[PDB]
Amino acid sequence: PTIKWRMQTYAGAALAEHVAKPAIDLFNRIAGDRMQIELYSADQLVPTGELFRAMQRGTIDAVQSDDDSMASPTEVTVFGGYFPFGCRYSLDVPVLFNQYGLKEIWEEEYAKVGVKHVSAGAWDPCHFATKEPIRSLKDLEGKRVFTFPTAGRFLSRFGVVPVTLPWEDIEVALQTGELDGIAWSGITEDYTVGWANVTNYFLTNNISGAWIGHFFVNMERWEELPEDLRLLFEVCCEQSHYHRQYWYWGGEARLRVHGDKLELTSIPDAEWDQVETAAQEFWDEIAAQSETKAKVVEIFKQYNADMRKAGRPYRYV
Amino acid sequence: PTIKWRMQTYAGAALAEHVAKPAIDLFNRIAGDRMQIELYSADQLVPTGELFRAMQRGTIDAVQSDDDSMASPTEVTVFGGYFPFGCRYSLDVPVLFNQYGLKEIWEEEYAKVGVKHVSAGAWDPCHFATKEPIRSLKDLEGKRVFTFPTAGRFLSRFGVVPVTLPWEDIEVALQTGELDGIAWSGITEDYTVGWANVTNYFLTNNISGAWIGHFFVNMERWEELPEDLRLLFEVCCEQSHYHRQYWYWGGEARLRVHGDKLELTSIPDAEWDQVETAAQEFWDEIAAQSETKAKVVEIFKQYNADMRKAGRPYRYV
Ligand SMILES: [Cl-]
Ligand SMILES: [Cl-]
Ligand SMILES: [Cl-]
Ligand SMILES: [Cl-]
Repeated sequence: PTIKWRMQTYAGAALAEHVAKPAIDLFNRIAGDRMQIELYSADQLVPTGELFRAMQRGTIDAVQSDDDSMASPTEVTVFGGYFPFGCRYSLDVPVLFNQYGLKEIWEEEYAKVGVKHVSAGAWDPCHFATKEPIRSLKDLEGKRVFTFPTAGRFLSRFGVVPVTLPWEDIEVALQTGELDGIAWSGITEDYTVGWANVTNYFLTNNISGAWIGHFFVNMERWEELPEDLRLLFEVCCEQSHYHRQYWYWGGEARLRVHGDKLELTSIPDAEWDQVETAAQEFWDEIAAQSETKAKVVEIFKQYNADMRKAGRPYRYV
Repeated sequence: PTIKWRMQTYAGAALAEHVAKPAIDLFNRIAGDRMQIELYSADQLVPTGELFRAMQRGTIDAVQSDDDSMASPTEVTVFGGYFPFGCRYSLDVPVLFNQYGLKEIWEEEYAKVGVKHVSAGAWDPCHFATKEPIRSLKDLEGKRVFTFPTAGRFLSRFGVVPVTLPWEDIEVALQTGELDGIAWSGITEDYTVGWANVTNYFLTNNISGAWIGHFFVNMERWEELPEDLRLLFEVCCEQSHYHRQYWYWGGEARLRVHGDKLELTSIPDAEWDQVETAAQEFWDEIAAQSETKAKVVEIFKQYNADMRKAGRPYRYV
């Protein structure tokens, strides 16, 4: 009766407005006095590095986040966030989860550690936005960029310096100067949250077509929920995912074409091919670490092979 | 329950299981004794020819359908269903509606005739599935196929003969030869509903990347709803749309590569480019017909032009 939840999202305040608040506001309107979810933004109740354990322990009831930034202690953590070159398209994320087995794997992994994986979804592609233009691979060398831990470990091979700072602190460090840029998002977020005002260039070669994140709930709180509220929560979370699917699909194209705050640059395809090749090596290193990681890597490899065989509009030649 | 709705969908029973039933079942579980929606499938309560009017006058409370097969008395009827070459990608539909102004046009057009447009969504691409192989444009000539009214008028220019029959009758009509084929769906539906069992070939060149359909409600029933149920319905409808986004994204690729009931054929691009060029002339014929059709055609043109400008993963050279 009149359940009180607190949810903390990975998103900063200006971003939470678009990626979590609408669905939480809708849930609250529908649920009324039965249940209310208070939404907190990046690092607000607890820092990122404490977020997973805060939810596990029950201090925070729910989380919207990728696995990677919060360093969940699971075998699938390295696949959340921006797994290099994993998904070309945002719709690949719900398909992988619902049709190629990733939902059952995430559920088992998180249940082991006292957490309910409610649902996964796609967000945006991962692009470099920077103060200085990137026109070759060597231009990546030395760059301090805000990114995710696993994508950052991959990017380090090209001389990139992956920096993690709290999200709310980024804008200024771009304006100057502990950061040279960002590899945390695509162009829709860049314009929306103000990062485009303090960077100058946008590299069109992404290192992922779609971020993977999720809604999680403390398992005890999850099993306490009445059926009707559990279903309501699940449906509002899917609505949140659906909204992001079209928000990003529309935003990336429109802002690339009509945005005047970032100048587009590109690295030639022949040159960028080295990055893609390196990512396959990186996948193999991950697969070697455990049987679960090997299983997931094989699913990504198989899926991408099947896209090539399916052809248009999944893949073109 | 206190509020009782009947919804009729365009989809036959075996199709409704996938494109409407899940979300309506969820709605009913969450709403309980407050409101229930009974879902009826193709032509059950009234024939397709009477569907719009039955909703307008309140015989039926709600409809899931495209504009075109229903022949709604609006200026946007010809854009529903399969508007030839309008949308390369399913996510183009919610983007056009939420970000390029189609939602407001549809709301207005339908309000004039006493119907609430709740939400638009994408379904599947439009492909030929036939008893005999199509490997050239000439192979289309004289083919009697089940399609949508507007797409059929377009295809008529290539000698296709559009035939209209009730959905539940299509399977037997294919078995007996009353139909040479279908151009009503993609491969996911073909396999799911049994049509693949009574046809032999699937043509890879589509004439639309995404069917446009909607949920509609009789305006009086809509205004009678308490706000919380209005919201619950809208959210469950968006969940229905989300489900279709990933159901078709996954199904089209998987069945093309792994299905065994239909043999793939292709028309060479140079040949098929004739069909794409013809479609642009078709759009111009539609624009000639009213100010609102001209407005909508221009939106489709601008959207597709900006897709080309944006580049990957929207368009590939
Ligand atoms: Cl949201
Ligand atoms: Cl999921
Ligand atoms: Cl559904
Ligand atoms: Cl809409």
